[PDB]
This record gives sequence, C-alpha cells and structure tokens, in this order.
Amino acid sequence: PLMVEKMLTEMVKPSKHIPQQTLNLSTLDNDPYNEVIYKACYVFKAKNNRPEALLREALSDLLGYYYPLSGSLKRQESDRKLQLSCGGDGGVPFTVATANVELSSLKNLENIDSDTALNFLPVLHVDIDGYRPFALQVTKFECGGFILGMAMSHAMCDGYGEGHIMCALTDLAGGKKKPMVTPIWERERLVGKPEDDQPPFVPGDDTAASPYLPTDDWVTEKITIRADSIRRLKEATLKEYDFSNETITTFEVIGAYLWKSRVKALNLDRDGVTVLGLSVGIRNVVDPPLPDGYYGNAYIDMYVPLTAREVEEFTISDIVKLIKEAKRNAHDKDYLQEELANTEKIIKMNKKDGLFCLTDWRNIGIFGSMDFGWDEPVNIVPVVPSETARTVNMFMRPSRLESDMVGGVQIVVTLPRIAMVKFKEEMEALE
Amino acid sequence: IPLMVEKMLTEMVKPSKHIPQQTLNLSTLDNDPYNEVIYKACYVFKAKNNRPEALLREALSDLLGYYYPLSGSLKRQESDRKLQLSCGGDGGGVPFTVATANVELSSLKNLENIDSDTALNFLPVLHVDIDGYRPFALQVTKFECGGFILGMAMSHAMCDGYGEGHIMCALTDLAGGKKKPMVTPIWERERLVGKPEDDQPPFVPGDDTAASPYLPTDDWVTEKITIRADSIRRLKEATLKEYDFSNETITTFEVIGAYLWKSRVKALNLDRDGVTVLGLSVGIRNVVDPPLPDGYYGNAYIDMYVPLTAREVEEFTISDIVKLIKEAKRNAHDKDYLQEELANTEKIIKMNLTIKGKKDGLFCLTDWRNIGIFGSMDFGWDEPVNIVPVVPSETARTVNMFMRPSRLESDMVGGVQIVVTLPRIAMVKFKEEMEA
Repeated sequence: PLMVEKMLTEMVKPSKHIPQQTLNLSTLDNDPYNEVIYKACYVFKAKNNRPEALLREALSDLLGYYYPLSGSLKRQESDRKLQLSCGGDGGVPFTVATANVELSSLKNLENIDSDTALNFLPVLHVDIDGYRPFALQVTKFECGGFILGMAMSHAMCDGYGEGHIMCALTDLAGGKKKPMVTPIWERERLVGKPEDDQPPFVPGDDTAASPYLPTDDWVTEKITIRADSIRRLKEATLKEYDFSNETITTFEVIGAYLWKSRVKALNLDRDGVTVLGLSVGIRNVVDPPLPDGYYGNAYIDMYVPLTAREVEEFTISDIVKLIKEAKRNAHDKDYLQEELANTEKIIKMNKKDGLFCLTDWRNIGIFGSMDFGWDEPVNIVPVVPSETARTVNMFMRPSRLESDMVGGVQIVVTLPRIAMVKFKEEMEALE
Repeated sequence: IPLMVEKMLTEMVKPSKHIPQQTLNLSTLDNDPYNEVIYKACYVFKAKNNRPEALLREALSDLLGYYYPLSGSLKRQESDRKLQLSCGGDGGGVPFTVATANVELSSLKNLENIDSDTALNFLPVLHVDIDGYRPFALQVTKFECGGFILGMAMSHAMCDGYGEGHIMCALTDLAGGKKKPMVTPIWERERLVGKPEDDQPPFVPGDDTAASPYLPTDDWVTEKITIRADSIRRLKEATLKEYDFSNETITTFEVIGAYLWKSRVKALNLDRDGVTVLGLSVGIRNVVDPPLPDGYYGNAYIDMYVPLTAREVEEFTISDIVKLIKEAKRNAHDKDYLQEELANTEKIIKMNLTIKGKKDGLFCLTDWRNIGIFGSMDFGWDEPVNIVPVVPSETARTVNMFMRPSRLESDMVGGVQIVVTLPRIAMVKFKEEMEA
C-alpha cells in the first residue's frame, strides 16, 4: 500500500546575483529529438542536520556556478531554436516528500517498475517564460534513508554533464566551497551549418514496419546480462572473426545481440530497413577538445542501416563490424560538422517501428563522489524518458550492493507485451 | 638498548659499463597508479666463521650493466598520466647505504619477530629528486656479530615479485664471482599494453565495500600469524569432506585465504548487508601470446576480485569460497580476458577519476612465499638465514601477506606466516579465529 506524499516545493535561487542574460545553445542542444527530460534516482541508506536542508543549501550555491540551470528555456517561433533567459528574473524547484515504507521494501529500487519510479522524481516547472531545465526531489523514508530524485532537460546536458552537476551538488552539500570542475558554457563550439539544398536525414523515417504496431499495451522490463554470459558471447564472437589488434566491447556485442533479438521479437518486415542508433562521445573530436566543465550535449548519433532480413541473418560479428565502423566515422571532424548541419536543417524546416537506439548510462556514477554524510548512494537508477522509451534500450550498471551482478549489465527494454515475451526468450540464449 | 642504526655513507653506484641514454615507456600493468608502492625486504646474513659491503657495491655496479633501467629516474607525466623512466643521463645510479647497528644479530633473533617499524631501520628510502625517484636502493647494515642485513627497496611500478627475485639473485650471483646473470634480462614493456575501449566505462573493483564499526581509527596494529603445516593439512582434509573436489586439489593459498577472509569479516565486524571483496593476484606470464621470457621483470600478473556480502562470507563453507577462488583463477587464464583487463587499466589511467568509496571490506591477499626460490644468495656468507618482506605502508591495512618462515626454524617447515594489519580491537578477535 505504498503512498508517497509531497510536503513542499520551494523555488531555490542562486546565492549570488546573476546579471540578466539570454544564452543560446548548441546545435546538439537544439535538436528537437533531445527535448526530453532525463530522470535519475539516487538512493541513500540511513545514518547511524537533515539531508534535505543540506541539499537545498548546496543547490542555491550550486546555482552560483550552474546559473543557467535556474533560467527558463523557450523555443522561439522565428528560430525554432531554444533561448535560455537567466539572471535576476527564476529558480530550481525543490520538493520534499515522505514515503510510508522503509527503503528495504523497495529493494533500493533494484527492481523498480519505471512507472512506480515516477513517485520519487520531480517534474520540470513550466511558465510564461518557458520551463526551468532542472528540478530536485528528496523522498524521506521511514528507515531514515532517502532517495534524491532529479529531472534535467536533455536539451541542457548529456549524461557527462548530468554527472558533474549532481556530484558538484553533493560536493557542496558535504562542505566543499567550490566544485572540483568549474562549469563553462561555450555552446557555440558545437554549432552547425545548415545546407540549403540538402534534404535531411530523419532517423526512423521509412523503417521496417511491425505487425504488432500500433499498440498501446507496451511494457518496460529491466533485463540482466551477467559478466559470465558477456564473456562467452565475446568468446564466440571472436571465433567467428578474429578482430586481431582490436578488442570488441560489451556495448558492441550486447548492442548487436539486442538488435537481432528486437528485430525478431517485433517481426519486422524483412524487406524493410531497420536502423540501429548509437551515441558516440565527441568531446575530443573538436579541436581543441572540450574541457571537463562543458556540460552541454557532446555526442552525435550514428546510425547503422540494415534490412530486417540482414539483421536476422547476419552473424553477431558481422554487425559488430558495422557498429565499429559507425564509431570510427564519428571520430572525423568533417563528419561531425555535417551531422551538425543535418540537425540544423531538421530544426529550420520543422512512424519508426523500425528504429532502434542504444543508450549507455553505465557511467552515471563514475564522475565523482556523491557522499555528503550518508555514504555513496547504494543505488543509482536512471529512468528512461517516457518520450523515447519505446525506441530506446538503455545500458545501466547494477546496484553496488548486488554482489552477484558485479561486472554485469542491465538493459531497460520497452516493447509490446507480445514482442516482449518473445524478446526475453531470445535473450535466454545468452546463458 | 635501545636499538640504534647509524648510516655511515650513501653513494650513487653507477654501472661499471656504458649504458644507453633512453627514456623508456612502461607497461599498462606498470603504469597502474595502485602499483606505485615501494616493495621492501630484509635479507639476513650471519657472520663468516668489512668485506660484504664492498663486494655488494661492486656486484651492484656490474648488475646495472644489465638491469640499467634500475639506475634511471621514474617520473609520470601529467600529459598522459604515464610513467617514464629516464636512464643513462647525468647523475644516474642506485643509492647504496652502509650502516652499523649497536647490537649483534643474535639479539633480534634473525628478525623472526621483528616489528615492522623496527625493520624499517634496515631498509633504504628511495632517492627523490627534481627528475623523480630511483626505483631501486640497497642498504647493508653491519652488526657487531659480523653478520649483516641486506635491505632493499624496489618500486612496484618497476617489477613484481618475480622480477624482484631475479634481480636480487642476479646481484648475489655477481657478488659470488659469476660474470653473467644466469637469466638475460629484457625490457619489452610494450608486450603488456592495453587498448582502451572508447565506449567502455572504467570499472574499479572493490571501490566501495562494507563498513566496519571500528573504522576510521588510528589504532592499527600489525602482527605476524604463524600456521604450522599440520593445521594446514587438517584444514585441507576437512574442506575436502565438504565438497568432492574431483581430482582438483585445493591449495594452501586458497583454503587459508578463505579462512582469512571469514575471520577478517568477523574480526572487523563488517556490515553483513555490505559487500566485502577478496583480491588475489594471478600471474599471466604464459597467458599472453607469445609468452613472457624469463628475463622479463616487469609486472606480469592481474588482480582478480571475488565480491560477496559480508553475510555470505560468514555463512559460506570454506569449500564455497574455494570454488569461487578457483573460478577467479580460471578467468585470469584467458588471453582475451587479459586484453580487456589491460584495456580497462589504461582507461582508468587516462580518465584519472576521483578515488571514492569505503574500503573497510576490501581484503587483498599477497603471496611472497616465493621470494627466495629463484636461486642461491650465497656469496659466500652462506644462503640468508632469513628473508623478511615488509608490506608497503600504503597497502598494509587491506593486505594479508603470505611468507615462508626462516630457514632456521625446523618446527615450521611446511608452515606459513601471515602478516596482518588490523585495528587493535579487531586483532584480538582475529587472533582468536586463527587459534583453530
């Protein structure tokens, strides 16, 4: 009989005056495919000064550095580009909630239904001036433990930026006076052309159709692939083809395996083209590379097109080859600028059954310490945006308390109930 | 009373041979920042029936014609966080210290129960300078009896125990009148270089472990636990009667390591819901293809980790933990596994990420029983009466080290000695568990 009740929502402003300014964003930031809300729960165990008072104070100091987080995002009808008005002005919503259970009856969110996870996550405050891109919630439990939930405009940051923001927040909450990385803006370094005569590539357009779609009985489950299974899939993949000098990554073999199993589960039109989308960091593709204080979107999506027949008939090694080549092309500066141009064309001009995007958030907890008194979250659960979940499979790391899953990977999959049944059975073949 | 060691001189011993002037790269295993610790060991020699200090200085000078990187300077860039070793420049050489003690070897009982702080009186410090530090240093402490302690210090970034043993044996081979080291040494640290995976986030095992209610404390004690061969034999038999181990035999390292883990979880009273991690090292000399030649003295092992909850460690049988320890060893012996472990270390080095997490439940086993099995060390003052490895101060608190007893203790042939560093309260409980 779980009931989570919000007690309060305050608007928290920067601890120092910010001159009124209007900021522009990068081409990657303005990508209307990226106007989704990232969400993550940080689960803290009880202790042997209340956490919400410490975090609220740190948030106000955090906005001294990350003051664009306190502004308002709005897309201009002239540009169809985003504008961020900060300073004087604003503030980040901060919600405190209580739950009528102990943390342990939720297993530290190790198996949380992603709908149920919404009870611990804030939403973005929307207004005349647009929406504030950042929001925080603290849900206190009867054990004395608590969950720190966060929402963040994906137009504002990627996971790298999200990770530094949250760690800076807990660093300040723990007594540090400065964050360890100073944030920069510099979003004009990722600004594209666009090209007047070139029709843009739109991902998911004209992809293979599924006999099960459209439906509205979609289910989200979290699938676990153990380090044992990952090695044996790598071992077998290396025997089909020695990649010689090069090593094959877990993201590559699992990604290819998810693609195959998804195509078969959705029974995609074998003559139709299916498209694997993968994100590739480009922090070091620009010259000079972006500093660590850069927290805007700093990746581009690569796409591997195959027929559903090809995906179903190719070996795993055959697909890894294409995946590896997709990542190599991402590392060319001249390709990056034509990706940027393509995005800008999509913006300036203003279904996908049939399009499969892999997302990687295993690194959500590596960018610094989150200890500010209650010792390093016992679990970090990223929650896939409702806007994209049907297209997305997300790689995430297990709880640090799950000793039997050390070195394993968890994949959040969203499929029609029919397809999901056949999808789990294909994944069984990994063990 | 008290013990007083007086250093008489330190000179930089240079090679008796011309050596190349190079800036050498190190392997991925060598560049691991967790490996930048200083190995130390005391080699005790009794009096003949003065001379030995001078003979080892000449020997060291001849040794550096072969292991000439040892005379270089170690300095890690901040460009790529990689260590570089610069040899053959001006002012190179190995620090070589001669000291005297105001007591006879008899009164320290050949270092058989030496306190680790006392033992530091016989070990050199590593020479630091604007150009970094030398990886290697020697100290000969002369005693009133006529015997002497050969103390050595060795950066783990330079070698593992296999290379350390070959260097010390080459040093005494030379001092004994031989002209060549019996094994020709090679550098080729390029053989063990990882290729970091662009899309693979770094994985640091055992970074965040179960809490101990005794930590943090300043009240740490180090003690040497002795296990005679017949208790080892009795524990092995009992472990065989829990699980039919096939024709797999169970090793002393596995079964005692498992018992050490259980006892340590109990001694430290770790949060039973938390995760405790057992680390062990697995040589990979023959895992790489081509295999490593015997003259390779760089780091040639990978660390394997067994994670469990502190409650599973207490409830599992000894045999249960042995099956897990054997499984870890099987996986380090996969060539493709070692490539990925190499890639992950490279990625850890390059990202230079913040060190975080509770290390209370991290338990790392080292094995230095093999320190004196690579050759003779007679030159001639007769085969050392004792070889005492000293745990790096940087790792002592999460490390238990296996060592062989002195060669003068007949009652302990087949026996094992374990060096244990725990909070004082935990050491009490720990010694009680060791009593069985």
